[PDB]
Amino acid sequence: MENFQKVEKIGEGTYGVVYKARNKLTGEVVALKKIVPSTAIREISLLKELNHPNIVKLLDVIHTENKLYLVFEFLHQDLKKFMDASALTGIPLPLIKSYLFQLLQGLAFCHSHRVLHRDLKPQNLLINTEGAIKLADFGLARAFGVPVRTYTHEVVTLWYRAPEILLGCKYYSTAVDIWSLGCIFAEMVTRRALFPGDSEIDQLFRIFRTLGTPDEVVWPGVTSMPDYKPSFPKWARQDFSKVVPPLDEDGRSLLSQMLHYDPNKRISAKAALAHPFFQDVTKPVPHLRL
Ligand SMILES: Clc1cccc(-c2cc(NCc3ccncc3)n3nccc3n2)c1Cl
Repeated sequence: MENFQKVEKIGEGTYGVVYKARNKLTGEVVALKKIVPSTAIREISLLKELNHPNIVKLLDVIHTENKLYLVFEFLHQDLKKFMDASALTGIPLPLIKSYLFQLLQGLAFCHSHRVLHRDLKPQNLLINTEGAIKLADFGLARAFGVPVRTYTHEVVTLWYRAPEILLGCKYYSTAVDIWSLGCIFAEMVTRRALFPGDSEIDQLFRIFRTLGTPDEVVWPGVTSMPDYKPSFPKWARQDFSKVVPPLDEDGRSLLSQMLHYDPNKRISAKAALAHPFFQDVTKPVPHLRL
């Protein structure tokens, strides 16, 4: 750590404080994250080779005095702040499309190596002045787990959590990240969180209120999941035209596939990249204020 000069505290992450820092050597500007069981060390070590343009680069791992620090490529802003800043007029559709397209490329790459994110949310989708967007903290969930509260006691959001996780599935798949991304896609379009749950049951019931209470027809096996209760109220499914106006038919079709209840039926990142919604995709340069 003596090799870094902390510039400023940028946030309180799930696992510890996050700082903008400078390498006292290469003068490099990086993000430094404070987080050790050998298993965690090995899992994180593997992430050093999981490199792709849409995945924030893991530069190094420092394990000293029995403390763990992760050094990442630095990006100036996150999607949460960009969305709040674009609340008045909303993010232009071409830019939402470009961001979704890029995030799907990031997921397709990691998923092809069987690595999941598991806790995708706007706060960990980072953007630069070139029109790129990247996934931060990929793979950390398997290495360290996803706690109920962060190190500073802040509630870890449930808003983007897949229903199979909420229903107690033990071995969820790469489909969980597609669900989260679909929730983020809808939020960029409407300028409001899709399912802003404030407890596990509120999260589930908000999902059911929009997509209908899942049953054996739409999700074979659902009634046998650990946290499924036959006493759940039965809500009817809303039309997507009501859920995400003014998204076009291509967008609504893709969203609806990203939010399928059955994880085995939910669209993959690779399939989503081939969807007609991306026919006219471009790479606009957003207006950033650093
Ligand atoms: Cl708290 C938290 C949670 C998840 C990811 C992050 C977080 C945020 C950024 N940059 C965005 C940013 C820059 C300056 N001030 C605020 C944000 N980065 N940049 C590389 C890793 C990283 N992780 C952070 Cl800070």
